[PDB]
Amino acid sequence: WLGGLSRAAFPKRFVFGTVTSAYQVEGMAASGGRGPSIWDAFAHTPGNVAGNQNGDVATDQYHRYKEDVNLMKSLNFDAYRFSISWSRIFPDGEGRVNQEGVAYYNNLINYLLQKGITPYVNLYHYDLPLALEKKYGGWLNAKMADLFTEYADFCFKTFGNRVKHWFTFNQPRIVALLGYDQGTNPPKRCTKCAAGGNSATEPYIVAHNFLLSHAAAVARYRTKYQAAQQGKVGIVLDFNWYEALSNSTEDQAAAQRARDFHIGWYLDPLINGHYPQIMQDLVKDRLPKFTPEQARLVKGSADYIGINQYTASYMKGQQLMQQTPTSYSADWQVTYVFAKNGKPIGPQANSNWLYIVPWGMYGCVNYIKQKYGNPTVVITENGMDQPANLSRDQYLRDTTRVHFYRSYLTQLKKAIDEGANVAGYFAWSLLDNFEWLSGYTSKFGIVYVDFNTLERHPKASAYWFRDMLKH
Ligand SMILES: OC[C@H]1O[C@@H](O[C@@H]2[C@@H](O)[C@H](O)O[C@H](CO)[C@H]2O)[C@H](O)[C@@H](O)[C@@H]1O
Ligand SMILES: [Zn+2]
Repeated sequence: WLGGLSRAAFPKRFVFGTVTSAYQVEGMAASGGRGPSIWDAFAHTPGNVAGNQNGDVATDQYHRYKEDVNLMKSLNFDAYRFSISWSRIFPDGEGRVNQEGVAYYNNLINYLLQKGITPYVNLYHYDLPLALEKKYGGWLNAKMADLFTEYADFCFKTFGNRVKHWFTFNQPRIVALLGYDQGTNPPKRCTKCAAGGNSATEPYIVAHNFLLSHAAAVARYRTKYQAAQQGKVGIVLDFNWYEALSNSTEDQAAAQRARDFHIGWYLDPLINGHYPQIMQDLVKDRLPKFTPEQARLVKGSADYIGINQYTASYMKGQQLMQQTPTSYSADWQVTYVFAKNGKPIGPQANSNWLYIVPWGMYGCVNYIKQKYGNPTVVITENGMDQPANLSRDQYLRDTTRVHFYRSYLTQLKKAIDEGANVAGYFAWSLLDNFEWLSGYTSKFGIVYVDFNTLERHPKASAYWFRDMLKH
């Protein structure tokens, strides 16, 4: 049932935790003085989210955080990854501070420390203050570095004496892709989109600014707060594994382009101070250039790399063509493939994009180890969802999720046993929550949340964790 897994099976002092994010669990979207984010607007627009749901109440952790902390402690977790709502601190993203908001995260951090749980804090998780979107054009504007840096500065000043583990951003790739390529996330921009946009150029502008913003914030931390606070700052990048369909040159090349356009996009700048060669070759003048000083500032600017790992795909190649630019996605010139040798790569969870493929966990960790000089990596997210409409009892009986973590974790142990620098592992998610476009129709939590009463009940997987992590 534990499949031989336990704390003894991982390096001494390895960190185990669970994850949530502000908008997804806090609730009190329009109270305690909080200002609206782009997701509030988006979520309140009919047709944007399943069943027209939003995060107004969510799991209402804003009121039940202490219950939740007690829960995670009794599950034997060492750490908790959560995010800070920019607009809860700065209703307008700049200027006036919301004291009540500060009070909240103060109370949360203190209670966590009081109960022996280590805070791992994200500064940003999709929730850009609406006011900044309307006034500056959001991440399309280089001015975001200043704005984000001032925001980071206040956090370091205000919680830095107790928070020692920071993350700046969360999956800037999904922002760029879904927000500016496909236009399915706020600000819903893309070539054909009603809000305007350009899927061939904007995705790259956005990513560049994320990187610059990250570097600026880390520069500020390192020059102003690090000495006294002795903290760390990393960044969270999603990485789904890409496997060559066959052993042909063509297919091997494809899988690697996919890797480079997926994770290299951000890792090459962060580790090597430049975008991947292939991207420079293919995207050309649509890819912004880093000035030498910007590159020098970007390179080395992450104390650890958070990887959000979920799934894996087969990749098929093809002769590279000279093409009219249309989209960041089309720039890869690769073909996604379903099965190999007539077998599917793995079964699917509730989410159509989530294929259960344990060995992809190993692919990713190992690849970053081999290709990037083995930097310190943290698995910042890993888990799967159940569908909506099951009975309470069916949720609590998540045998599939139990098998998911046992397998994935076994694969993580294999990569680690082979010398990979993984410092920690975080399960997404602690609670069933607001799953963006899917609203409340997708359940990722190891703890069940009844969205009528908001009661918590731990699932089998919660108990599986409690067993596996006992001291
Ligand atoms: O999917 C649940 C949580 O996952 C995280 O982003 C996901 C990516 O890791 C994955 O590659 O793609 C899916 C769908 O495109 C993303 O949701 C986020 O950190 C969480 O906010 C999200 O709920
Ligand atoms: Zn409440």
